Amino acid sequence: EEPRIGVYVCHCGVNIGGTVDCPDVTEFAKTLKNVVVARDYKYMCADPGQEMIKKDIKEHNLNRVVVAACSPRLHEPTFRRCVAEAGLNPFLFEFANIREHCSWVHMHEKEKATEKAKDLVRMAVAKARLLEPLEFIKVGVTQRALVIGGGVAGIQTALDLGDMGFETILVEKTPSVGGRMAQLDKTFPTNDCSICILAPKMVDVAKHPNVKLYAYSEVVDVQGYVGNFKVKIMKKARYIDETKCTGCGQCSEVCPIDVPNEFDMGIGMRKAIYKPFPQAVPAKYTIDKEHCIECGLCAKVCGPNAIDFDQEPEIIEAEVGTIICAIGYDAFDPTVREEYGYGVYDNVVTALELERMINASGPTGGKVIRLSDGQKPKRIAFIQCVGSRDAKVGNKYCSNVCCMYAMKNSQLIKEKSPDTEIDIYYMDIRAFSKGYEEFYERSAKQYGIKFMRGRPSQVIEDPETGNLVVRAEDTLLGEILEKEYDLVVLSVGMVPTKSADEVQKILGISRTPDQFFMEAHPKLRPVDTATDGVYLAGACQGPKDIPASVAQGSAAASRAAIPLAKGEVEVEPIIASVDAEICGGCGVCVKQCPYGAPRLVEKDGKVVAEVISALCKGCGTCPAGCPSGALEQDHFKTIQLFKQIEGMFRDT
Amino acid sequence: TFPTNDCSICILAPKMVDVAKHPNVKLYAYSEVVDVQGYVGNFKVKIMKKARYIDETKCTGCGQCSEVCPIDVPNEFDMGIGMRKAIYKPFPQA
Amino acid sequence: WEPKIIGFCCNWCTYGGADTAGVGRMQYPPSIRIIRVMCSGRIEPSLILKAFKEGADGVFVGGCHLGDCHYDSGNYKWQRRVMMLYELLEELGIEKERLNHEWISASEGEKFQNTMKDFYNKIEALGPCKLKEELDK
Amino acid sequence: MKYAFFLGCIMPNRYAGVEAATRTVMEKLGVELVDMTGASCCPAPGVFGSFDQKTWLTLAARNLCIAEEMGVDIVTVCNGCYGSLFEAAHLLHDNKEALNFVNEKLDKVGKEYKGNVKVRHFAELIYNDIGVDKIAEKVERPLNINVGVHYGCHFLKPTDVKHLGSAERPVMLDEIVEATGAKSVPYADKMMCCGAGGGVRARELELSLDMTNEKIENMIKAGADCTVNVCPFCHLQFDRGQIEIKEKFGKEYNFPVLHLSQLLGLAMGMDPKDLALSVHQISVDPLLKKI
Amino acid sequence: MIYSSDLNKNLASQIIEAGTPIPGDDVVSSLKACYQCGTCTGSCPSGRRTSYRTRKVIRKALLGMDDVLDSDDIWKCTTCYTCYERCPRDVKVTEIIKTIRNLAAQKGNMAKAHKMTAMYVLKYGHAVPANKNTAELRKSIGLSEKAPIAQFSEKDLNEMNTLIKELGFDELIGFDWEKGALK
Amino acid sequence: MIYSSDLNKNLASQIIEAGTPIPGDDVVSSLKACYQCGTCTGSCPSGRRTSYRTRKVIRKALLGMDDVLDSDDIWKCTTCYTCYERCPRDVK
Ligand SMILES: Cc1cc2nc3c(=O)[nH]c(=O)nc-3n(C[C@H](O)[C@H](O)[C@H](O)COP(=O)(O)OP(=O)(O)OC[C@H]3O[C@@H](n4cnc5c(N)ncnc54)[C@H](O)[C@@H]3O)c2cc1C
Ligand code: SF4
Ligand code: SF4
Ligand code: SF4
Ligand code: SF4
Ligand code: SF4
Ligand code: SF4
Ligand code: SF4
Ligand code: SF4
Ligand code: SF4
Ligand code: SF4
Ligand code: SF4
Ligand code: FES
Ligand SMILES: [Fe+3]
Repeated sequence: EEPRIGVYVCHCGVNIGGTVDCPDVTEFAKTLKNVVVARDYKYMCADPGQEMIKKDIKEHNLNRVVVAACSPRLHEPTFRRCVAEAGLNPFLFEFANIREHCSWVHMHEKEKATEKAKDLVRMAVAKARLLEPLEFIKVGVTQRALVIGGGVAGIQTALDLGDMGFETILVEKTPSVGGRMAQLDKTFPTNDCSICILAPKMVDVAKHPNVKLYAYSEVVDVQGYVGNFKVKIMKKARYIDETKCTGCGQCSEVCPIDVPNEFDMGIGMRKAIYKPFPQAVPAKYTIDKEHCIECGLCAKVCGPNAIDFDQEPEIIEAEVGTIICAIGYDAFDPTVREEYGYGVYDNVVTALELERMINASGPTGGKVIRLSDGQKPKRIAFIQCVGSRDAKVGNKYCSNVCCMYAMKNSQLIKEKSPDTEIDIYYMDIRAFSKGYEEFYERSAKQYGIKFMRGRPSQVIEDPETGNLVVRAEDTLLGEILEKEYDLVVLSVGMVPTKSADEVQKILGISRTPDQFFMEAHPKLRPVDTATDGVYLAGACQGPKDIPASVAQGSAAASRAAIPLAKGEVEVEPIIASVDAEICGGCGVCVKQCPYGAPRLVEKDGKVVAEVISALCKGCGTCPAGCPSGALEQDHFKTIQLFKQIEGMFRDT
Repeated sequence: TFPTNDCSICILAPKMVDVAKHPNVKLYAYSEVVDVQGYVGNFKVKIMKKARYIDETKCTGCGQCSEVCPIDVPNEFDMGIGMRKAIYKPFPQA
Repeated sequence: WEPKIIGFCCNWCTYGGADTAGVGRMQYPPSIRIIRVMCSGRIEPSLILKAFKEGADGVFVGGCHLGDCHYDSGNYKWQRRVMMLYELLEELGIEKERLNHEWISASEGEKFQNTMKDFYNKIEALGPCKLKEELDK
Repeated sequence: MKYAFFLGCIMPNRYAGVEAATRTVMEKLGVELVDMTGASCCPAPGVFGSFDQKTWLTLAARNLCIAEEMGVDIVTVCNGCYGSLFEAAHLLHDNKEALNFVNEKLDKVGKEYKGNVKVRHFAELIYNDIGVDKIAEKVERPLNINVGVHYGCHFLKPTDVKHLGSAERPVMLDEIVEATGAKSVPYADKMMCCGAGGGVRARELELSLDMTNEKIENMIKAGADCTVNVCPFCHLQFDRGQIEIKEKFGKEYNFPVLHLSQLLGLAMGMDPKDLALSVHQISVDPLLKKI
Repeated sequence: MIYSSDLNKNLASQIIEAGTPIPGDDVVSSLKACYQCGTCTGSCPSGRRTSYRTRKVIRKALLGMDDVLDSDDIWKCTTCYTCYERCPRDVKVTEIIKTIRNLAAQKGNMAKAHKMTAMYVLKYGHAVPANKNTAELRKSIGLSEKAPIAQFSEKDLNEMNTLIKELGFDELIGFDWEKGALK
Repeated sequence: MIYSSDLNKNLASQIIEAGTPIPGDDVVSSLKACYQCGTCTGSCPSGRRTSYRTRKVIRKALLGMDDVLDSDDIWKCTTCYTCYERCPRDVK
């Protein structure tokens, strides 16, 4: 049948129309072969736009639709549903990106943007002509979810999913769940005890009938696609019998190797054999082989003889339908900001270190003290925006929680020591949510915490006393201050967790300019990722506080429960297949597929290749590498791409 | 809408479209909940389907009527900065 | 005269990078026209050679960072293909510089903007590739 | 190593002992210093750049062209000249509009900069290409004294183009002076400006002297026997500025001032007469007694 | 009391064009990124002994206060680049100050001492030229009596004079070639 | 250059005690609620013909700049109560 194309040019208000002469693109579109209808409209995704496309498909008997608008990554599915509702196969629809790829990047070159939009429409029309109707692959959904990361976000997702009756697996890297919230002393704006409100949830998750918690474990491989993921979990060896482990802690005294306690941010000192924190769930010990010397002194003291160095990590194979990534974040390392002297001056600390110092169960026994002499500081300075809103360190974003935790900890220090003078050096106080501005008002009126508007230039240590001097301009007075302090606290920003690189490669997700994981759309889909069946929850998606993280955990559980509840999802048939009449079995394609989909086989007495459709993810590498042309990826066939290339220069 | 500077319609309209034709969602526009009795899992609710004075199943939404109506009413959607008619559609993408 | 540049960008990290430049209103020259593929692994010598045949002054290819391919190793194949292609183009009298391949994450809108700016300037300086005119004789 | 030795103004026409000291010290390290005939003021980057940026770059490029015509790179012992010629070279390589403007001016004198000149500072050249180990191997007279090391501002900054490491906590000069048997004493606001730069010495003298005085006080409190610099401008400010500080503030210190080449010269057994310490406004004799 | 009539909306744009193409449009346009944090003022060695506040110069530039070109404060910066190195918004402060000084020079706000320094480079090719004492010193040290510099090379001095005239730097400083002095 | 040694840390507390019980602890402790918005200075009729800036008085009080007590500026306020009526933080 002959192509009958409908070209729709969107103005997107003035986002496109303001730069691209949309009516002119529409007139040009009509001059192309097979383009029987062409219209321009203010909002193509809106109800009148979709109804326009639909009505035209029926009235003008179109078999190809071209939408010249935003990015397919945003609305390709929207328009596929719109055309499918009118009876047109969704793979006979072609998107032409003239907004993100044209109007938004060529704002001061309108005539050239208009010319570029015409070529992109022509390139789309060129591919559209040779597109073919494909059947969306209906696949089943394994009734099981996987949550990676055991913090407040991941815990919330697994609790909601388990409460809905869905089998859920929760994988936690460290020996205990709880995340950074377990390291905090109290939480703003209520000043609630962090662990005192988090432990009940850690307990609920550990004994939930629908949640399988795998602590001290890591996801090492994820294969498959939405509804059919095959996941490999490595249950790391603690080198201590899990069942015979009482969790008393008497084998650590003998250990001669001291390791800096990660939980205490490097202030505290733990042993090779240890426990992360007192309220840890599950309550069990672990041997760190990265620092263990295998002297066996701990084994001589250990009664049960739970210690076993011949313990081997177990690889667990599990099948899940959806995956929620909630690996959280790490605190920025301020050593780079050399003028603040972190790592040089003893009394300059990060706010996360301060949290561990304030926390009752911390290394200093809940006592805020100077690391140089052990004395309690009488004067303290908080420096805001450390590692945030700073191009020199590559973090041009706001870490969201630093203004609030700085004011919070200042209140906690005042409650414990009212005579302590506290000054906060800031640019903007961001107390933007419920009770936050009130919390800010309170810090000053009730606790007498002082605020200086001015980002400090440098910190200088007095080598005689260990005291620090903060150099900064009081911008509200137009004068330079040089105030002395007993302790300087750096309000460090949030950065992606160290393992984020590994987790990205395993799930196949992307990152935003801030290096955190990328959501499908900031407003249309805040917890979904462009990768179907993979969602996000918490700080790994971007800097945010506890409630925002808990809300995302719940949101991710809802989004992740949709495929599980439906029990069936539709996946793209943009897969590779071998033309047996052309394949002479050269074997080049076999090793190119990382999923082993193409395989050599005997057919009609000779050897040919055959793609196992289910294992093909649709990359297009093997057809590109096929020297006979027998292999072709549906929707990205060489001929289709060839016509698309011709389209940039001429009509074909 | 910030920070992407997308049109509000970009994100909202497809969602309005989907919700109106969702097989598991019953949309009651121009309606208000007037009474709720009971408790969790057993609520009895009363919804008042306000009179539009137009037959929704028959209505096309063309707006030939809007051109003919002679009375002007301040448009609430436009915050009193717009003038609508007695017979109306809040906004074009409604 | 304005250079005619064709682009090939994978749908995952790279497409995202180019989109992010747009979200951020990162202006760049309007010479390029991007063709979308699912992976850079889909890109092979014939698509690039076909573009020059059609009259391309420059050809751009963008894929995920090595190790970050949505399909695990598609870009590693393309990397071996492009290196031979650079030399094949010199053998055919096409300046090596008329071909440009880069690795761009969805988080690198600024890199994409600058890569487009730099590539446009490169091709503009070289002038038009006279292959189509030579063939049309 | 062969380098066109840019001289500047102050070293060849005032503190000539620094020139003599450099020539032998660099010859001992194996560096062939060739004459950059007809070279003018860099020109002073802070002073001239403030008057007219176009004039600063055009005249700097004119000097860069002298070494380019010679087919060699430049070496300098002045931070002022280093900064001016280095920043000029970088700007001409990175900005084509600026290069086009400058070459349109240089065409009037029959010149054209092609971007092949690299500008080097002798202290970083010693550190990255020769090696600090070579300094100690040539030490004839170990200088066991305390030194108030003054890095200056135009030596390591701007870091985005210099790429000589940290400007906040550098070790480069400290390791070079310590190789002579000396001790770089840590002092307050070590990386602070001497106060002479950006035309401040000439237009706002008392303000410049106030900063120099703070630096001298800090060095003396740290137990320094002298101050070592890598900049004739800093050298003049520290040396001549002390006479001015005495005449304007009434503060006397008689704190010896040395340029690194003079310090390395003493270390390599040079005659103090050849280092021209006699022209120094502040007597270096107290330091000469300590070594 | 600052009224709209006392302000110049174009000051930032005028500073940006004076900075084009040297040090560059992108370099000087960085002043628009300033969020008045104060890091530049706190890092200023000159600011610790004067009324000079680096942040206010940039503020005045953005607000439209043309008096910033007539101020003695912009001339108190030594170009130490500390502010340039520490600005979290990538403002090329030091370069913006130098550019503002170019506009100040064009308005007639240039010091006599500076004009004299500039006159020496124009007259002798050097800001600090050689003296009778220089020759005698260099001789006794073992160096060539006259350094191989523009001061003793007419070719090079004339090359500079041609560029200076072409750049209009002579008119900027107010130099008279026949009298051989500043007007 | 303002150093810690030039500041009187207890000045705010000292202003509050001087105001207890008249005009009242709650009244004068309101200075601690100030977020330096400038509404007081913008509303000041005296500030329109002098160097007097109402917001700076409160800032100096919170920072601890004793010189505010020696200033002629605090004596330029007519007690018009406009700032008192417009302060969004209820500072009296
Ligand atoms: C100093 C400071 C003070 C703060 N104060 C407050 C406050 O007072 N109130 C407030 O609301 N918010 C506060 N916040 C923000 C708060 O810490 C976060 O909202 C919270 O930690 C987010 O929880 P999360 O689960 O998203 O990430 P996380 O808490 O970091 O949890 C992530 C979890 O996943 C695990 N994990 C990491 N990588 C992997 C992997 N590859 N595989 C498996 N598991 C992995 C981690 O070990 C961790 O247990 C503060 C932040 C800081 C830095
Ligand atoms: S290993 Fe043994 S001694 Fe150590 S905590 Fe466990 S049960 Fe107790
Ligand atoms: S064997 Fe390892 S864990 Fe046990 S005491 Fe020795 S170092 Fe510590
Ligand atoms: S939340 Fe506050 S301290 Fe943190 S980055 Fe933002 S402004 Fe800075
Ligand atoms: S690469 Fe092509 S010809 Fe070779 S075996 Fe595979 S499908 Fe057949
Ligand atoms: S197109 Fe080929 S290489 Fe790619 S996933 Fe499919 S079978 Fe594998
Ligand atoms: S989202 Fe896309 S289709 Fe909708 S109005 Fe914006 S550009 Fe148009
Ligand atoms: S829009 Fe107006 S005229 Fe048209 S069908 Fe509805 S009520 Fe009738
Ligand atoms: S340091 Fe930068 S952003 Fe901050 S006030 Fe100075 S120029 Fe502006
Ligand atoms: S460059 Fe100028 S304004 Fe900036 S810190 Fe140095 S002297 Fe101050
Ligand atoms: S109006 Fe109120 S909050 Fe604002 S500066 Fe004045 S006293 Fe402070
Ligand atoms: S009460 Fe005083 S400070 Fe307040 S506005 Fe009136 S004169 Fe100004
Ligand atoms: S998906 Fe981006 S290169 Fe393979
Ligand atoms: Fe409790």
